[PDB]
Amino acid sequence: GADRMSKWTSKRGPRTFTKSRGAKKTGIYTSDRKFVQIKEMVPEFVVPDLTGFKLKPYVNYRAPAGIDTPLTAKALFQETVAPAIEKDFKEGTFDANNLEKYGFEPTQEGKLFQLYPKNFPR
Amino acid sequence: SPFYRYGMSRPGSIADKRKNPPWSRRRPVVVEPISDEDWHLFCGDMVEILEGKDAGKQGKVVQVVRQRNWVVLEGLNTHYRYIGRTKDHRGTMIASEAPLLHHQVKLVDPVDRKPTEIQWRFTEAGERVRVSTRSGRIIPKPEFPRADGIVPETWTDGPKDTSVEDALERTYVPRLKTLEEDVMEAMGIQETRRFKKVYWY
Amino acid sequence: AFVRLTLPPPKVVDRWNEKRALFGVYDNIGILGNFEKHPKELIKGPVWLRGWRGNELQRCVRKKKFVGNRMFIEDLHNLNKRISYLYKHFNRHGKYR
Amino acid sequence: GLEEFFDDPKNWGEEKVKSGASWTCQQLRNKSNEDLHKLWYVLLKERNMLLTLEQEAKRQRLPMPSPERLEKVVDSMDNVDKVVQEREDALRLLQTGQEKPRPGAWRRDIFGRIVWHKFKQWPIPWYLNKRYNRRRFFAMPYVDRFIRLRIEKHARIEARKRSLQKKKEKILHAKF
Amino acid sequence: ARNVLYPLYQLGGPQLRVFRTNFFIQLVRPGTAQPEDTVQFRIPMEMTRVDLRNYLEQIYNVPVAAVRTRVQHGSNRRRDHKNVRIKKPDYKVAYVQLAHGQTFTFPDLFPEKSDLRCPGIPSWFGL
Amino acid sequence: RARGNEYQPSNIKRKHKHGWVRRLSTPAGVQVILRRMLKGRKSLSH
RNA sequence: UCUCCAGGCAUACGCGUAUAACAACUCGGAUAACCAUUGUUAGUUAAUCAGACUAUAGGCAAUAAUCACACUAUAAAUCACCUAUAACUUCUCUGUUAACCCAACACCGGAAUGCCUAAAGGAAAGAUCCAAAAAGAUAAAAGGAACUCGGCAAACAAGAACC
RNA sequence: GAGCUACCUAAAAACAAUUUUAUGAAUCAACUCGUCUAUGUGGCAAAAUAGUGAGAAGAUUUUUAGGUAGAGGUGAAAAGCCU
RNA sequence: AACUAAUCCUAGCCCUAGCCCUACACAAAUAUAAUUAUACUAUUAUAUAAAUCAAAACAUUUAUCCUACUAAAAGUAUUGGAGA
Ligand SMILES: [Mg+2]
Ligand SMILES: [Mg+2]
Ligand SMILES: [Mg+2]
Ligand SMILES: [Mg+2]
Ligand SMILES: [Mg+2]
Ligand SMILES: [Mg+2]
Ligand SMILES: [Mg+2]
Ligand SMILES: [Mg+2]
Ligand SMILES: [Mg+2]
Ligand SMILES: [Mg+2]
Ligand SMILES: [Mg+2]
Ligand SMILES: [Mg+2]
Ligand SMILES: [Mg+2]
Ligand SMILES: [Mg+2]
Ligand SMILES: [Mg+2]
Ligand SMILES: [Mg+2]
Ligand SMILES: [Mg+2]
Ligand SMILES: [Mg+2]
Ligand SMILES: [Mg+2]
Ligand SMILES: [Mg+2]
Ligand SMILES: [Mg+2]
Ligand SMILES: [Mg+2]
Ligand SMILES: [Mg+2]
Ligand SMILES: [Mg+2]
Ligand SMILES: [Mg+2]
Ligand SMILES: [Mg+2]
Ligand SMILES: [Mg+2]
Ligand SMILES: [Mg+2]
Repeated sequence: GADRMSKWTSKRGPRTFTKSRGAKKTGIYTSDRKFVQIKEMVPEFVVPDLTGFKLKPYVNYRAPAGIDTPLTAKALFQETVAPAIEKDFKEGTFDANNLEKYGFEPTQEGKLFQLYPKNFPR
Repeated sequence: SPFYRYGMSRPGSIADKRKNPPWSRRRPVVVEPISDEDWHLFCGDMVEILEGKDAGKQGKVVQVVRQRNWVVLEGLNTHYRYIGRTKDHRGTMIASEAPLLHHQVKLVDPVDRKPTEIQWRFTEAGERVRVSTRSGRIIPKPEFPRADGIVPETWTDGPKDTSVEDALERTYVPRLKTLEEDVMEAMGIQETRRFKKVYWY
Repeated sequence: AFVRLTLPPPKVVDRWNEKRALFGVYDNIGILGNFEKHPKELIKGPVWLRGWRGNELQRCVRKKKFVGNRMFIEDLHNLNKRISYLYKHFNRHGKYR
Repeated sequence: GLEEFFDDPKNWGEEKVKSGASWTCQQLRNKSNEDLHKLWYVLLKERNMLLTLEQEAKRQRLPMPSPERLEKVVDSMDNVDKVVQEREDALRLLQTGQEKPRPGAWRRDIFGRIVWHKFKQWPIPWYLNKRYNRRRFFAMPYVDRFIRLRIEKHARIEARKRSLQKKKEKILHAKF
Repeated sequence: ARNVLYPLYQLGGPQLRVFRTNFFIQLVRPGTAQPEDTVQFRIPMEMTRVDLRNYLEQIYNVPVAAVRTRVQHGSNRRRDHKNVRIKKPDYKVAYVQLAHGQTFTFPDLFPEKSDLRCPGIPSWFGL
Repeated sequence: RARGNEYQPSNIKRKHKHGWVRRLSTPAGVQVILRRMLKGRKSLSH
């Protein structure tokens, strides 16, 4: 006579059955049955100063919208990296080994913000 | 849903909810397919009624239901109905338009009003322009007021609307940095600790 | 019994469309063509019954030979069961022995 | 303060509230990262006030004034989110060449299907993790029959669909 | 943030910072009678009471003294025209008590502010 | 005695006897799941 | 306010919004009133009640319980403490409503433990009439098993003996 | 398919008052069972209700979780029981 | 002199022909009592198909089931309680 179709949650079942509703953990449980919160595990909101800011939620109807051009890897490379290499190549002071000079990173290890595997949230 | 029927009233309106309930299973309406490129009638145009009770007259197009191949003409193909009826009051008689199919009207040459067939063609820029087969001329795209009722030119900014000049200001400087990295630098936050190794699998 | 209360819409048949006009052409391909082609080769239909005829038991067994190895599991299970039913009817039942 | 969870006191009780257009993606692209970070919170506080008003209208059983305001804000926040994502996506390609931020693989499950598996973060390597080892990424031979049955079932659905389209065209050509 | 991965933390790791927030809340009028300091909120199911404290103090500059939360079961009793149950979503309610003796009360939104003797004959006729 | 009441409900028993982990424990139970997937059942297990 | 009746309040297991207000009067309650029905809005707040809760390696145990004293008995009977190693200030998450569960039903049925026995919880008669037959209770002159397969059932009896 | 029932494993629980003694003793509640009669028979109930009866510190009764599966299991043997 | 009813046409489907496939579906969650962000405790189909049934019972035996190009040689040579 049990309901097979409704979702299985902790409001159901006996006392000893418990599970989470999706909130992230913020601490650890030791022996002696004591909870110990960790400060670094609690998310911190980075809020900017909004004094003197000119932008608002809405825009005027008379503002012309622009043709859509999604950014691509090619476009970013040309705007930022291409000019410096071109000047150095003309001078002849360019080599493959020193690509790091132009901003290339060999590996993501050591960086606080790693691009793969991502180690930070939105 | 396959059993949805498109009608005069706007989709999502109170009347539309009443006519198309979830449990309605009426026969489909058979509609000839017309390509998006080939469609050549737009709101604000002037057309001529080839046949019907009001055959021979000309009017302005006020609505277009693409799904049904419908074109609605102001003050034509008309019948009479009371509006605002209540339990006591009769209401006020008005004249109601009825939709006409696309093949039942023809576009009118602007220079001298007369039915004309048209062909799409490319200009120097390649933007498509309607061209009349007879007495070749370009029929310009008409201008129609926005449905929502907004008039851009007369629009006046409110307290929470950004000015046009502010909206178009360009402040982006391309660089190989994430949004997270930039914000920390500007705000002055300093962190030196690093995550221990984690195994992904 | 209940009957229609209105006449059904009329049926209009075109007797001179292309399919009807040219029916029969090339049925004499052999005799008038030096016998390079047999008229049976002009037939369109299932692979296992082009230019052939048989009773239901024969049709079932012939279908299995031609396309039995390219069939779906459940369709083949039903075909095999039909064969055995027809085998027992035609070989064990009937008025005449 | 809490007063920011409500509209300007003057507007309370009004039937309409004038509002502008929502931000388009192209306009946002011109702005810098720092500007976008601030713009996010400006939109966020507008969103909370609109959600607050919507619930209160239901409690009092009245129409919500100018409901189209909510849709504009939600659209704007979506465009901000993708614009930031586009910049990150391009930068990741240049530095690593990977098309996804999260590691994964193509694997076969115990039912005979091919699925993309997203990895998780662990403190220890896989060969020492006894909870992970109980998970099976292979199919045994009794599954082969069901693989064929799935393929045939999918074949029947496709045949019926194409047949129906051909019959519908016959009706259209007759009518027109 | 919701629907995102958090970096795993181990001894000696950095602080966890979310620069753009995915949580949206709404202020609700109490159904019952509550003390003057208390306020009610509807919050996403993934939010903790700790998160609500930081959310209000930093985004809205509001001092908070205590927080309590509960999960409300949504009804799954109504059926559609095919006799299939309709589920009202479960949601989370938060009670916040202000600090420093400050007081709050829900504002008053929506403050408001023919001729009997000749029956049946049209009067149009002048004859 | 009066019959008709043989179902004495218990969630721990129900999940252990007919649950997801129980079905996957043996090859016969895995084939139970495959049949219900091919039929299209909305409920594969308790 | 009056007349009468006498298993109630909590926890466990189970159930899953049946909970509360307003509005409806179609369907549901085997009839009305009223809702247990329909729609809309609301609700159950815990470092103490309840659940989950990962430092490591060694060394070692003769003597029940029952008011545990006396006292025997027989069925022979609930981690601690030490030795070294390591760490060196903490509150998040989940349960909490109800006239409720298993029996096709608002079923005279079945359902564990603690406290208590009316201070808690309830209503046998829709209106009227006073026939036969049927069911249940109480009273009966004189007689006292003559009844019946049989003292079955009932009794102001509830006792004795033998195979 | 052992959430009913048969038997077993582990962890738990209940037994007033009175007479005997020192107990598968006695009287008799709770609780467990079901002798006899009437009512009921599409019943309140696919085995009940009303009375009347047997045991009630033990081979006692009860709760929670686990085990044995059909050529089989379980059985103080009724060819009983296994939704 | 009308109640209960009755009239309707298209939603889709069926059998062939043709052709391999490359469909493997935002974020997040799930093998734990699935759909619960992190260690405890390891993980693994199957020895020959049988019987009903026909032989008017039944015991050796019983087409297809247990697939290998169409048409013919041919229901021929052969096998069989030499019988089905
Ligand atoms: Mg049942
Ligand atoms: Mg109620
Ligand atoms: Mg009412
Ligand atoms: Mg209700
Ligand atoms: Mg709580
Ligand atoms: Mg506690
Ligand atoms: Mg543990
Ligand atoms: Mg309670
Ligand atoms: Mg019953
Ligand atoms: Mg009944
Ligand atoms: Mg009382
Ligand atoms: Mg009476
Ligand atoms: Mg008497
Ligand atoms: Mg007498
Ligand atoms: Mg006698
Ligand atoms: Mg006699
Ligand atoms: Mg007697
Ligand atoms: Mg059992
Ligand atoms: Mg039991
Ligand atoms: Mg006693
Ligand atoms: Mg018994
Ligand atoms: Mg006795
Ligand atoms: Mg006794
Ligand atoms: Mg005794
Ligand atoms: Mg015997
Ligand atoms: Mg016998
Ligand atoms: Mg049975
Ligand atoms: Mg035989």
